[PDB]
Amino acid sequence: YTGSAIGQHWMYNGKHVLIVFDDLSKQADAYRAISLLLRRPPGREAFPG
Amino acid sequence: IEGAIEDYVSSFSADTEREEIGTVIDAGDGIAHVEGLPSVMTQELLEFPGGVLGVALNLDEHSVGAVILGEFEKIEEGQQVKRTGEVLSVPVGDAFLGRVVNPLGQPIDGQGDIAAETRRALELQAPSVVQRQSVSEPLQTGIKAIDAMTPIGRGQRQLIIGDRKTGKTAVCVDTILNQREAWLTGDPKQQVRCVYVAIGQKGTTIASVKRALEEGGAMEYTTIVAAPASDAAGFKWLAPYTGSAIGQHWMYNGKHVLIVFDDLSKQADAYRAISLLLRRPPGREAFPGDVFYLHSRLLERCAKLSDELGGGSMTGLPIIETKANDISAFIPTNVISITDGQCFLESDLFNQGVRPAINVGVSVSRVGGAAQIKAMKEVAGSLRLDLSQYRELEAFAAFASDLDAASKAQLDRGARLVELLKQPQYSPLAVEEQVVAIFLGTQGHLDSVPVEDVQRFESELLEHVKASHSDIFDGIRETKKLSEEAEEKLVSVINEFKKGFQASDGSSVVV
Amino acid sequence: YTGSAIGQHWMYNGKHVLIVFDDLSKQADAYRAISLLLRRPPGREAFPG
Amino acid sequence: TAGRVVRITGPVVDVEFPRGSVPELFNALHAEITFGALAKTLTLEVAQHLGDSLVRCISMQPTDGLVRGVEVTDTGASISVPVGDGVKGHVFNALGDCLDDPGYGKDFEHWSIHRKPPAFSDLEPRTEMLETGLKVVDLLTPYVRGGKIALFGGAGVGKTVLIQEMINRIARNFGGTSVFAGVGERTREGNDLWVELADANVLKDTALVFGQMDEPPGTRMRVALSALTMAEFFRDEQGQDVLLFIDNIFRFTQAGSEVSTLLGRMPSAVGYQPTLADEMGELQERITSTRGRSITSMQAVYVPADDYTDPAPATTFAHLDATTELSRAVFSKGIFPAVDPLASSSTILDPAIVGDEHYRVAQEVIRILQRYKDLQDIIAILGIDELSEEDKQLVNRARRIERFLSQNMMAAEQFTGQPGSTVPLKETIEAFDKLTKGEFDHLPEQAFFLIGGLDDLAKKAESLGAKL
Amino acid sequence: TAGRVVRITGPVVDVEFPRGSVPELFNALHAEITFGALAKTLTLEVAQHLGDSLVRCISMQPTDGLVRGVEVTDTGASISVPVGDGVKGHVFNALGDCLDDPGYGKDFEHWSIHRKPPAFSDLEPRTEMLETGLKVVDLLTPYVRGGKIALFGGAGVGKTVLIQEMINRIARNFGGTSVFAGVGERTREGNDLWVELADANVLKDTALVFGQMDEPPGTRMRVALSALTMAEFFRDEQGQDVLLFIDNIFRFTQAGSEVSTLLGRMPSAVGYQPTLADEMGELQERITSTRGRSITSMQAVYVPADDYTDPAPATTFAHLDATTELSRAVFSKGIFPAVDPLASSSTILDPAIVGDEHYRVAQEVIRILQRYKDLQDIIAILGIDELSEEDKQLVNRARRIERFLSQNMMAAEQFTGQPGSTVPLKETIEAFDKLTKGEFDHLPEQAFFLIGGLDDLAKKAESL
Amino acid sequence: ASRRRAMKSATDNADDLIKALTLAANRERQAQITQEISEIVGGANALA
Ligand SMILES: Nc1ncnc2c1ncn2[C@@H]1O[C@H](COP(=O)(O)OP(=O)(O)OP(=O)(O)O)[C@@H](O)[C@H]1O
Ligand SMILES: Nc1ncnc2c1ncn2[C@@H]1O[C@H](COP(=O)(O)OP(=O)(O)O)[C@@H](O)[C@H]1O
Ligand SMILES: Nc1ncnc2c1ncn2[C@@H]1O[C@H](COP(=O)(O)OP(=O)(O)O)[C@@H](O)[C@H]1O
Ligand SMILES: [Mg+2]
Ligand SMILES: [Mg+2]
Repeated sequence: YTGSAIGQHWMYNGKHVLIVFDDLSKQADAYRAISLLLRRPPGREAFPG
Repeated sequence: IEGAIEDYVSSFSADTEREEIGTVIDAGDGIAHVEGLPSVMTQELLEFPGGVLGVALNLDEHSVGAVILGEFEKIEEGQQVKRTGEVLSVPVGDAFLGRVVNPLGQPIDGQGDIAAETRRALELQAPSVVQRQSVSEPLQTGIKAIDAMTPIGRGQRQLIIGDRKTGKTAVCVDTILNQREAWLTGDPKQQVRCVYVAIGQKGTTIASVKRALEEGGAMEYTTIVAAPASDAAGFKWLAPYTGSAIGQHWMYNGKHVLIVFDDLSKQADAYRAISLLLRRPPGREAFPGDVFYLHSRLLERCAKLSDELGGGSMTGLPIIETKANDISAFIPTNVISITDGQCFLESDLFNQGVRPAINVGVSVSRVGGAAQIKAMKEVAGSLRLDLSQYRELEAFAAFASDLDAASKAQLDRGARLVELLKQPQYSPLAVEEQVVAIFLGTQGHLDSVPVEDVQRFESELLEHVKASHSDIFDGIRETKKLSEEAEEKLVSVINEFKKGFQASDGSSVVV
Repeated sequence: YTGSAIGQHWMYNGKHVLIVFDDLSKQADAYRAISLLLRRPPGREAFPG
Repeated sequence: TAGRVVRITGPVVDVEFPRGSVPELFNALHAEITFGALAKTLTLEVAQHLGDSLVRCISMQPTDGLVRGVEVTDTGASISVPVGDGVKGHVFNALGDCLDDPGYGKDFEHWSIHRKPPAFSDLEPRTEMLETGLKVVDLLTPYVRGGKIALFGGAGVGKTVLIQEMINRIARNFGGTSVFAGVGERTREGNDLWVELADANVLKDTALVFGQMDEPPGTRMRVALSALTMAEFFRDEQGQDVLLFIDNIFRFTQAGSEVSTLLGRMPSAVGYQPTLADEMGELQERITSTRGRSITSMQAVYVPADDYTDPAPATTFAHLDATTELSRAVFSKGIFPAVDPLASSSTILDPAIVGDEHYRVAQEVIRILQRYKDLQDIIAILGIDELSEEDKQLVNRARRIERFLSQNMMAAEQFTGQPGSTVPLKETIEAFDKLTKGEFDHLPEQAFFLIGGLDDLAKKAESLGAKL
Repeated sequence: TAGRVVRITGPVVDVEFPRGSVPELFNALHAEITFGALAKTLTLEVAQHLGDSLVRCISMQPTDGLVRGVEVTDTGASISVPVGDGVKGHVFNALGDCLDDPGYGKDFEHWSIHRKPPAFSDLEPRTEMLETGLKVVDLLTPYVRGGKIALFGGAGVGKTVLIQEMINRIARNFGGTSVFAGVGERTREGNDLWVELADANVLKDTALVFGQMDEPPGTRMRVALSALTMAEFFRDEQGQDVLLFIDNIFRFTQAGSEVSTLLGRMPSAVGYQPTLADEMGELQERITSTRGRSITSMQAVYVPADDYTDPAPATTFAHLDATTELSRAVFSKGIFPAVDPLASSSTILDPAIVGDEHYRVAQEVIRILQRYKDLQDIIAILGIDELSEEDKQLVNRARRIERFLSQNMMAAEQFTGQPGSTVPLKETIEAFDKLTKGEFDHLPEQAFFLIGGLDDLAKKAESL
Repeated sequence: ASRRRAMKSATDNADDLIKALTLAANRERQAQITQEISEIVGGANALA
């Protein structure tokens, strides 16, 4: 999201941006960790809804 | 029609009575928790404002968990809930023939009221182990594959299990249609009253099924209990029990009933939804610990009663939809365990032109020959071994030169028989016609016929006999056996017809 | 563990001990049963971590 | 009389009201986010009554910036959307707001998006072919006018290309109204469809309702209901034929399951909500034609992970009249549309409706393809030389048939750079009858790839050095 | 001192008792459903002590129509079934109630269905063979006296006739009795079995205990223990050798799983109850030989998904001593009992248990039959002409052997008027030794159908 | 003769392959049931 916001600032000012996420599976794992630590009810593979 | 409403208003009246009440303490997703009602029974029918109905399933010291049977969006915290002092029950009588009703027995076809002979609770116990007698009367589905390989008797529970679009509803509708001649006979010992329970089907599918039954004149003796996809989980869960209650009212009065459940997997899903919403412990596939009990208590009410109780019977035709032909799934496993036999329908057979797509290799009927007439028993004796040997030998189809005479003959006979068991949709065959066709197949009278012609030949010959030699069918029907003289006459008729017949390729079929 | 303790008493007094556990698969099943009845979250093949 | 926010957890908000002011289920409530960057008005749909005057609601917009204790107002009614001929030619969101012309339609008649389905007595089965011009669809999955059509398939198999193709083929000359519901799909695809409809001049007759995959779960839950409400108005009030395009209906179920555990419901099998079948049944049963009133609906159904046994597509299957099932395996062969002819089905593919010749040719094609599927593994291991002569002939025929079921679609010109084609049904039947008889066995199978009728086949065979 | 219902959730009922009156675990309690349509006396089995004087119980009957606060009476003991010779010839449910004659046996001695296995000292260290008298069973798959036999077979394979045959042999040869336990019994099939046993005139030697398909999981879980308790009384008190039939044991396992799920316990691997091994062991360890008397058990086993590694069959086979598979192929040949000599097996077919002569003869028979089975496909496809001369000789010998494994059974008399035979074990061993050696290959095949020992073989050969 | 021997060998190899694949499939089926139950009960416990 930080990278997306930095790119969006340029995007909304007529620039062309290329953003690479290496890699989103790690972000999903981190978000699952956060949700489980908050005791949010898990779903498939323990991922949040 | 103003007189219609005038009659109700002039007849309408209410009287105050000491009533036990509760209050909705919460509500969500079709469930409502209501405090109070200290004397409410388990499964008691409760009434919420605006004529909304619920069933008390979950009783604890704090509140009552109630499944709302419809219009749940009208439920609101603080609303007054009244108990009825009655468990779920439905009206029953002869007036339900030809009607479409919801799981409460209320007509949904827009044809007016239904005159109920009486009322029957949905949870009345099944006939005991001493109130029954052996299943010994055929229930003719009119489908050659079933009537020959997995015969169904009256009081049996024959599961129809298969993947989607394999012809399960087609088979059940063909059975119901086949009951038409028995109905026209007028004799209650031969008549079969039909109940078709539709669970979780879209309303237009139910309308199509009703249209098909109308075409064949089956709605004169058929009742439809419909719980379409838009219905509450309560109706989907209860519909099989409503149909069973109507069937039981007929069964206990000496009648014979055929009940189709299309399909019990959707009922299991509805019950699982209810149980999960009530926070009951989930097990395998999230089903509650009593889903097997659900289906088993439903299907043990299909029985053949003893003569002390009128000798009536109810035959069950539950339908199960498997996924990827996995019959070891939880609900298929349970229902297979419960029932007396199974008809396995397969997509691969269907796409091969084998219709109905019954896998005769795995399809079984534990009742077996006891549910067949003597003639069918004679002609169908060799079919099992013939087809098993054919499936053994089919790997050698292109190598008939390499096969000894016996094996090549077995392969040809197997192909002929596989073509023989094929049947068009909506075309039930009378038992005598089935006997004659199986006789053709198993007596070597199709050997001289090309494989691709067998079907037509069969059909044409059956039309020939019925037109000119109907005495054979008479004999078979009245005596329920194929006499020696009738067999000789049938052989002569077959040979003369073969003389008259012409193959698609043009070659003669004589000798 | 009872067998191991009986054997260890001898092992620590200079003796040589041979202990046979017939079989540890059934001990693992029993411990899994105990853990599940304690509502301990299961892992692979429903066995406790 | 106003409530206040008690708990905020993602898209689910608990609201406490004074005794006797608790809103009815599915009522629309309003809350204010005043933080400048994200200032907005949240619409919350009452999902549950929790007791003690608390209601659990699903937010239609992201709840970031929401504060505990803020006033919550009850509109006294469900979410309602504008209805009437005015909605044609305009783009809306699930809440009824016009996107191309903000403020438009505020004065129209408004209908609640929650509605009971038609009474069972008003339902009449529909049996009438809807010719499309696609060989495979017309031969093996004939579509029903006024019936329910679905396009099943996993991600990226051609569901949306086929939806756009069917828009081109059906809505381009439709005499009634079209409603397109974009349920939880890409915003780029929505913009492309809007531009394409404007260019084709079909927009004037089409109402677009968009809830994208970036919307919170509530919007993806309710956008289908909004579009369906517009369609229901056109069916029941205007009394004209309606085309309803939904893409993707699975997103409704997915959004429902996204909030199921936050709503307090114990999960069902495969992670879905316990109420999957019931919610799907209500929504789908609203999408029907009634006696004398036609809704030809076409739904794209996403199959999670290509698993056709997944509870969502498996539950959806029961609601359809015709199902074109797209396969990843067919896709990876380059065959387009990637239809699995052995797995698709149509309720009107029987001799009574489509006719003896159509049914015969379809059954023969299916039998040949099934036999080829059976022989695939043998050909892969032991080679084709070990097959019997008739099996070799059948394999050649089946390969030509599977290639010929491929077609160059107009909506695919952006990908193949090749203009599309339209094949009349009679030509399709004749061509596949010739194929099943082996009348084209002398042509290279490459001649059958991505063409139209027999004229295109002759041209391509000439280009490859053959001749029929 | 009576309790009251506090919570009802399907078959699970919570009951509150005063402080000093909390029933012990597994005690039987009686509540009343008074609603006219569904009126009944409800049996609850205490499953857990929840604390605060609350007990969680499993209803043995459907709870439909039950009300909160109704009185619950503690009976002071667990489910107790009637015992004695009087239970022979009658049908009981899992609670001991007589079904063919309600109220019958209510005055008999009653035994709790929860009993321990024989003490470690009381067990017999030596496994003993149960000489049934059937040639195939005695030779190829000998049964262990006090052991467990798995039975596999579809429909129309003589499974019921085999059960009747075993009832006959245990009643006549050993002077014993039989208890049939129908776990998850189909009501139609239970009625069929009752009528058939009455017609065979073997019902007098059998006690039937049915826990039917349409009962809550508790009765299906406890019916096996009830039947086992009747058998245990016959063994320990009457000093008889008992034969206990269980059909289906897998349904006992599945009912245990259902009860465990109903009580909120977390499922173990593949969704079975966490204590699956413990429950199966508690059931099976009670079937054994103690103090010169034995309970032998023949158990129908269902294998889920045909997966023998599935936890249910995996646990059941930890206790099975022999396996008997009934084959459609053998039955179609007219060979009765339709035992599959190749698929069937016994754990005590070892020289250390049955001796070297028996082992050698059985191994030779198995070898010959396996070779014949290998040649079966050639015979079917290319015919017997392509076979070698040694192959033809072996085929003839194997056909005669496989037909001499058939026998005229006691239960088959009512079908074929001829009475049954009881071949001594040594006679069978020597006869099959001679057959394998090739001392009867000249005799016609038909002479080997449904006969006893060598004397009957000679007589039937003379008659041809 | 060598073709007969080779096809016998290939049939036995296919037998072994089918056995191993069926064992693997049964293991996967059991694991899937266990994992589904794990997710269901994990969600249920989280709700409790
Ligand atoms: N004997 C038959 N001959 C030809 N077509 C048949 C036959 N039986 C069924 N069909 C066709 O097969 C298709 C599937 O039939 P049907 O809907 O009865 O099956 P199903 O398994 O109940 O399906 P679903 O999963 O949709 O409920 C329909 O087109 C039906 O017309
Ligand atoms: N008829 C076709 N011809 C060529 N390529 C196609 C065709 N249909 C789909 N594709 C390719 O497959 C992709 C997936 O199609 P689309 O329908 O957008 O995805 P989904 O099936 O997930 O909705 C397209 O973007 C296109 O590149
Ligand atoms: N020894 C035998 N002699 C004559 N008939 C037999 C014999 N064994 C079995 N049968 C026949 O085979 C059928 C087997 O059916 P049943 O006894 O119910 O066993 P299953 O449960 O395996 O079908 C019976 O109907 C019986 O007539
Ligand atoms: Mg159907
Ligand atoms: Mg798409």
